[PDB]
Amino acid sequence: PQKPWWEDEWEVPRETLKLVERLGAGQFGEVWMGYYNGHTKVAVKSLKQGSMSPDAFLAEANLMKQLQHQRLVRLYAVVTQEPIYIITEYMENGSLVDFLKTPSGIKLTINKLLDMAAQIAEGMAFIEERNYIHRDLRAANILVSDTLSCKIADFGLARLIEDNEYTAREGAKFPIKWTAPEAINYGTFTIKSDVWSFGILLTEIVTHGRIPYPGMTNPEVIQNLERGYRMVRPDNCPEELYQLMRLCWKERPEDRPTFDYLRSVLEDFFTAT
Ligand SMILES: COc1ccc(N(C(=O)Oc2c(C)cccc2C)c2ccnc(Nc3cc(OC)c(OCCCN4CCN(C)CC4)c(OC)c3)n2)c(OC)c1
Repeated sequence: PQKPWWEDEWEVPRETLKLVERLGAGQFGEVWMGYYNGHTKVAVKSLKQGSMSPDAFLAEANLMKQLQHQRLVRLYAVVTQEPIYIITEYMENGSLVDFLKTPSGIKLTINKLLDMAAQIAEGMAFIEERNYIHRDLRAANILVSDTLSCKIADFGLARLIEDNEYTAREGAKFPIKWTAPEAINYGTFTIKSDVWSFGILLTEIVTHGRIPYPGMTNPEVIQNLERGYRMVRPDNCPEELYQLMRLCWKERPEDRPTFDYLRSVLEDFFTAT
């Protein structure tokens, strides 16, 4: 189990926090931009009581206590006496999917998009090496800093893997366009499932946040994939990159490359441009 709150180094008195601006509001709670001890800017997630189990809520906080890296949004603190809060490192420019649509994002050069792509792969390489999987890898869950660097966020579905794979529930449902076939079909996820999602994420980067598989419904996406087709070349997408995306979408999970490999290639692509 976890150390008791009176011993957990992560526990902080609720008095230390002040919620300032609401970033998101959902069925299970809200997320706010706030301040820790006045001067430190942070993000605070609050649990809407009754919406879900506190155990269920704090589970991702506990995983984040275990998974730490410069490229992953860092757990800052936790308040475990109701109401419950999960506090994290703050990212000024929000989600990558949103940032890419702003005046600043629209002007990003392909070189910078490749840089960011490599930054993301760098973080996944760490997750990969530590025997974890994300399962929710998408531009929506990549946050951007004030210095235009990227970090992986939302470890809600993230899981420590005991021996290569994790099996989800038969009732658990996932985003069709972002999830690997084997995961949608048998609920089985592996780091290779994340590699597939990364491919999809790449299309999000080069299209400045467009929804993958343009003009296609989910039934259509699934049917086309089974025929051997893959997403159509996005407008204005370097061919080298399109081909890297294809590696991420190979039929056999084992045939897809590692995240470290993806990182190296993207870094070469970046240094070139
Ligand atoms: C669902 O919203 C989300 C809200 C917050 C977070 N989140 C986080 O880590 O949440 C979290 C915590 C704290 C603990 C456990 C698990 C999770 C997910 C988080 C953590 C650190 N920085 C930021 N900055 C941010 C600044 C910003 O702005 C400064 C912004 O934009 C908000 C406004 C965007 N909207 C876009 C559409 N329209 C223009 C209205 C504004 C952002 O939006 C993405 C984000 N967000 C999400 O991370 C996935 C999604």
